[PDB]
Amino acid sequence: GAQVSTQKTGIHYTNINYYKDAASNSANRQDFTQDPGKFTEPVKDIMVKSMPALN
Amino acid sequence: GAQVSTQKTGIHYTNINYYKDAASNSANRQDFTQDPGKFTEPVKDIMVKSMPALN
Amino acid sequence: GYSDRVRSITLGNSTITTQECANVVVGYGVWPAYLKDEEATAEDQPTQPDVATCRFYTLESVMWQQGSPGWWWKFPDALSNMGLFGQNMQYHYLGRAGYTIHVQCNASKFHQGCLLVVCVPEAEMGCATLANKPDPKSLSKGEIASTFESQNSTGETAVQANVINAGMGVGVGNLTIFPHQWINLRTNNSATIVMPYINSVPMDNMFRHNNFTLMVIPFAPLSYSAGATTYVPITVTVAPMCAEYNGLRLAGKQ
Amino acid sequence: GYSDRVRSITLGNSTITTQECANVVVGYGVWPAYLKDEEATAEDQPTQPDVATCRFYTLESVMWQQGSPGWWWKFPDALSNMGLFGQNMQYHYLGRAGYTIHVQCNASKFHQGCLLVVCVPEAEMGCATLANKPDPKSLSKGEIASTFESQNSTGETAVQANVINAGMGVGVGNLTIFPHQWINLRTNNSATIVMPYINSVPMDNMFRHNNFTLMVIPFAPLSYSAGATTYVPITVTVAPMCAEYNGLRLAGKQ
Amino acid sequence: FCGSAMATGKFLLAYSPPGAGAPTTRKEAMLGTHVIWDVGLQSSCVLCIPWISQTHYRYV
Amino acid sequence: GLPTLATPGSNQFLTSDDFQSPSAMPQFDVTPEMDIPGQVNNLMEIAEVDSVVPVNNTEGKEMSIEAYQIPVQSNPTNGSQVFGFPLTPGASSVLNRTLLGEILNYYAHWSGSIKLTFMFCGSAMATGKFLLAYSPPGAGAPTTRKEAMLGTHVIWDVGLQSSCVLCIPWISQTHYRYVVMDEYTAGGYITCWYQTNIVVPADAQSDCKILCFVSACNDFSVRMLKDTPFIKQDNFFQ
Amino acid sequence: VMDEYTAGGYITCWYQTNIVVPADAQSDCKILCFVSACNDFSVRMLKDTPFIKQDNFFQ
Amino acid sequence: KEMSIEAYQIPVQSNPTNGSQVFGFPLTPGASSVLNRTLLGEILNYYAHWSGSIKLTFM
Amino acid sequence: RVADTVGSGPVNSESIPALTAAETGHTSQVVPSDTMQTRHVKNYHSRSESTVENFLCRSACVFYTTYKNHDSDGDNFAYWVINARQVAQLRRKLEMFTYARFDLELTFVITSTQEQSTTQGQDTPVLTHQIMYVPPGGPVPTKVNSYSWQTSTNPSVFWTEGNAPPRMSIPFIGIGNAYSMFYDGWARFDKQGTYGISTLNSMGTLYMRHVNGGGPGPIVSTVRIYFKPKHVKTWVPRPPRLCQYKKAGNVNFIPTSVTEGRTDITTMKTT
Ligand SMILES: CCCCCCCCCCCCC/C=C/[C@@H](O)C(CO)NC(=O)CCCCCCC
Repeated sequence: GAQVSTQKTGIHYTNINYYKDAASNSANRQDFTQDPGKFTEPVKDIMVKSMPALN
Repeated sequence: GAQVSTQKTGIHYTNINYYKDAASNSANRQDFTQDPGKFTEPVKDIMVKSMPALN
Repeated sequence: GYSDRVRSITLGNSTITTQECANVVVGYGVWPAYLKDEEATAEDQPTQPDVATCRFYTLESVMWQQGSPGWWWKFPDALSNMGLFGQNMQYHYLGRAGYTIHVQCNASKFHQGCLLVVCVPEAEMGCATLANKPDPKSLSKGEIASTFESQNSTGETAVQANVINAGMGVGVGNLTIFPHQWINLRTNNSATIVMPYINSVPMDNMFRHNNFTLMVIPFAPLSYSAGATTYVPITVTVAPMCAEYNGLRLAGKQ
Repeated sequence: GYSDRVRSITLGNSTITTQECANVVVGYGVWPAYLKDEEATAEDQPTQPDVATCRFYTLESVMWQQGSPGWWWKFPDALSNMGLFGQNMQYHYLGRAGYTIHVQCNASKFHQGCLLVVCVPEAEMGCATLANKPDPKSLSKGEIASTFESQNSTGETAVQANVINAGMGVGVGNLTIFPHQWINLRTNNSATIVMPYINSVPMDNMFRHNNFTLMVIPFAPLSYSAGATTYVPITVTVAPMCAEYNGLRLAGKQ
Repeated sequence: FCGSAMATGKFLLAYSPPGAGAPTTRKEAMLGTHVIWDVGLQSSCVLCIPWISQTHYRYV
Repeated sequence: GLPTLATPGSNQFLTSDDFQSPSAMPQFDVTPEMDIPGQVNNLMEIAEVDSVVPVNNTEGKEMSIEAYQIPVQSNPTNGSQVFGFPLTPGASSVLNRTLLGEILNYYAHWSGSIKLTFMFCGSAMATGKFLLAYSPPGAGAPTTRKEAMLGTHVIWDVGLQSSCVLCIPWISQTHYRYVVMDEYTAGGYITCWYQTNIVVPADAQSDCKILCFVSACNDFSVRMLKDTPFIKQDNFFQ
Repeated sequence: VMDEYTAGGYITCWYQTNIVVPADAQSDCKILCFVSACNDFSVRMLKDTPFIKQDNFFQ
Repeated sequence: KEMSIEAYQIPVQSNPTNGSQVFGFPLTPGASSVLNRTLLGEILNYYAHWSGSIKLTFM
Repeated sequence: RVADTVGSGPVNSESIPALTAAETGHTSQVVPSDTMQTRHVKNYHSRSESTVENFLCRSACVFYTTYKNHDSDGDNFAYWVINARQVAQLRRKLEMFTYARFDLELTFVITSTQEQSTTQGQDTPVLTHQIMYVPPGGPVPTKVNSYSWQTSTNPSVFWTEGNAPPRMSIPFIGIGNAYSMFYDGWARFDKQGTYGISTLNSMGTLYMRHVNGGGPGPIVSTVRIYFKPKHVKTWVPRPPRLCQYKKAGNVNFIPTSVTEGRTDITTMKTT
């Protein structure tokens, strides 16, 4: 009961976990999430680029 | 999730990629493209063998 | 009828007005809220004082000067002496809460200067003397602001207060990763942050751990021409938000 | 979130911002644009540099004073030395283009004065000496502003620069028929005009003909009390718009 | 506030119900019902003493 | 030969591995399974069982059965303390050696509620009310019936029901607590006080004994396996 | 690293119109500058920082 | 000034001449004494290749 | 993947994309499309290599020790209290985040060296080692042969020199919902005593030792420990460590300049 994922390109690769503890698995590098809104624009008030930050 | 390709003869061979980075894969030698028209006949004008190169 | 400067915040018997502001920075985009049954460990029912505790407490003021290197206030403690907050804080083993920090400072159109207002969570500080650990009094003095220095601090058990490193061994000019706002006298008047509960555990003791430190450092030194008012104070006002408490018992701290 | 003072103009790698303006005067209501096949005579295909030429070039500044009578800059030439504009200008017999003129000057709330910014097309000027014709250097000095005088100019081959007549034999106070804006320190900060190509021919040479002159004359003399900053500069920034060129050849000017 | 338009300042208007003494510190006073009034263009601030009594009416 | 690339960890011997291995005895016919009573499936079913706590492990009494006898008597004052020990089930001279303690000492992390049961063993003519209380860590340890009472407690009257069950609930900043004594993971204090002195008629013993049992609740668990510090050895036995 | 093949250009700032101030107001002021990447920024090839050294194991 | 907080203070004042320069540094975010130690700089120094636009804000 | 560039032409408006109020604390979402004309560019660049996972997921030495094959009195084995602050490299990396959560991939590189003597007729057999982990509270070894090496419960690894380096995986063994990289707090509720991360620190010791003495000739083996976070989670970014490290148990430092100096505020010739 394996699984096929795509490779890192500019084709996939098959894979099976042989161990019972998920900690044994390899690093998940096919991951790609991202939220910069935490660090930039953490203002309660949404800002329009065209507008001024004071009006 | 493997793949079968024909061998080099005068029968196939199964194959699976075990790594996540496509760079890890083996050299693709089953390749066979070719365009000599780049190097020979690079003239803007198509030439008929039966004809002369000046007329 | 408005200005993105105007602003009215109310919690309990307290109310804040802003005649000059930018916006309101909100933690890491996360707005504070009560701990869910899914993220809890303490099985006892928690106390939620609400109005009695989640209100605006205004710490002692501080005077800004042409040489002032900066100030800081550890937080879980600083309110250890503020009304029923400090109380629920003494009678309980565990507690968690968010905050609404409001730093206020005002000058005239002829004064100039610029402050950085940040909330450093887990602001562990180093000792002035490599071999030791900085004593408690040097770390925090409750509502009394502590001071950074425009040079190296000295011996025994004090904190390495030299401002360039915020006493944390980093580049002071990078503190901007943590929640912050700037008070630029020229265009500002106040700064307001909304820090949510941030920690690696659902709740914690409040006298043993300071989950964050407020720092007010001036990058643009205060200045003014002769004749201008010379005393420019800074005042910090903070308000606990969604404070829960667990593990009730006698009061104190070991 | 705006003010009819606010303003952001961009052309190429250049960008203009206006924190204090009126509006934007636009030629004679006509906005600049490329010459149509119906109004053309030159049969060769024209060059349209675009970004490389239609951008913001900022001339040398000038200092405004309590006595400054005024300044002026001829235009086809003035940009004769600005990057690829000046170049396409040297290699071609014919050329046509519009412009976005932006005069900038700033003082404090305590300074006062008022400038008139106009674009006089075909501003032929007279000579200081009735019998002669004013030499080229007296007419225009490229990016270097020329000056009007608070009196009669003198002999040889200079221009009759007395301001009251704008060196054209008219009443200086009537220049207001041509495209213009006022820079009234009290309420202003910058002035912006959009001059379209104006001439009796679809295209013209650029070194032989100055299709218009910018003039900056102060009607309300600059003033300020002692202690106020004394140096108040004026800076002209212009940007070619829809420049076409024809008749390519070697470069120069006869 | 009737000072020059160039003047600034923030004030703390506060009402402390009867019970303890009368506030004698900005602190203490601040533990009561209050509003912090910044003097910007809005020169008039409205504090609002709410009704809080053991009884419905109070003697005059 | 199918191309193979061996990875680190090969030919290694990991105590806690878990791979298949060849049988030294092929087709061996194992003896059929019977149905012995009282089968255990998890070490917790053990720790949920009560065992007597040697609370009075005082002045030489650890060598005698008296270690389990809590002393109680008629007093000429109220509020006197009966006993006290810290909620440190893992490394506490009192608890650590119980059924719960023993199990705990085979691990390193623990979490859950505890049941302390008390059994009054005085004459049926004797009476009295007690105050069993648990005070979380934070302030000092209670030293008055007051103080102790501001904590989590139960007031136990000794009527026909001679066994009272106090129940220390789980209250920690973290999910688990170290099995060893770490002040970061302090557990709090357990104390007992006279709510109303022991009253007795004439010709009936004034002093009696209380027994105490410890055990875990249905929300208790443990993690991280480790050898017990309790059993040593010098040479192979014979 | 600094490689002339991969030169990056120059960043400069100039007075467009001198700082004007009224009487009794400071002539000299200070400007602060912040740097940050845009939404089209990326990086490649991992390597240790040249910024942190060490001589023996710490204690 | 690198030892003081003044390192971040860009000096500006009233001048008796136009065009005077205010400052200048090369677009070498990775190995430039000015940039390299910023948030952007720090990150960059953990890699070897970079690409993208930059935002310089002035206050 | 990164965002591609948008085609931009000339503009004339009251819109101020070039001006904001940094005092806001909000970072500008200004692209080059504003403040200048741009062509259209379909950008394919990927940020794949800057993912938190990839930034950390790389084995790094965290420490190492020594022990002899011989010595009377036992005393010829070593130990080390697990911790990741005795090495500069990795510490600084992990300390770019306040809280983190991850599994660990342990890899050991064991090597042996032989020292000078007078001993003769030496034909030394293969060397077999033993690394034994001891959770906190467990009975610790005293001599190269105290009973505790039976590891009846404690896990450990046996390895014969000459083979591939040993390796195991460790789950997220934290007590709280995450590992704490910093701790502005104390150990005791009366702020007396230990202050710093050193209080959260408590993950047991690691014991190494030769199983067989090999020969009578003196030998000294060295064990290198390598961590490698996997399945990573990170919270609250921090300013990278500016000052050099001075102690393993605390943040202590000696004040350092923000950067290096140049001649003028105008010198392009950077330092
Ligand atoms: C044969 C097999 C042997 C396996 C041996 C495994 C040994 C355990 C290695 C664990 C390494 C964890 C590294 C995580 C970093 C935390 O140390 C830090 C970092 O500043 N602080 C902190 O200390 C965080 C506080 C969290 C407390 C957790 C308590 C367990």
